[PDB]
Amino acid sequence: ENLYFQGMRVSYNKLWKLLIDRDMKKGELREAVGVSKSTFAKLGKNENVSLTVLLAICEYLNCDFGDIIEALPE
Amino acid sequence: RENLYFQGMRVSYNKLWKLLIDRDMKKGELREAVGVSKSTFAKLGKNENVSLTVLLAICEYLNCDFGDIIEALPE
Repeated sequence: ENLYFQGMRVSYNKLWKLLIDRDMKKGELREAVGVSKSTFAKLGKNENVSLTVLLAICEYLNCDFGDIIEALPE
Repeated sequence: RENLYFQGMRVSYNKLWKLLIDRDMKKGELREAVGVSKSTFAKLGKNENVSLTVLLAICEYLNCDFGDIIEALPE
């Protein structure tokens, strides 16, 4: 668009802590939710994915957005 | 290209409106300040998905985090 704020970035580091705190492997999450290898790699690189992917992860994990994503400074 | 096994939840932006209410901000002020397009802003009012880039811009302007503006709720 023409957004006047471009100084922050997504981080999925809370998702990985959640998995480690519940003794879940990342491959287990990918296969359970049905996320593509390509989209899953975006998570590992903190690249944007669709809210539909994030909703599916929230659904499987019984959690909410703030449990898996954080806005941090670039 | 995405065949997700879970499709039962939807985004809600109702926390965003609460935040504006708590800060005495109008929805129109938010849109102009952040520079969100009219069509994209309309998607917020309908709880339709928008890019994380738009939501990061809103977080930045409001000095808040994703959980302050979106919630995952049953369809």
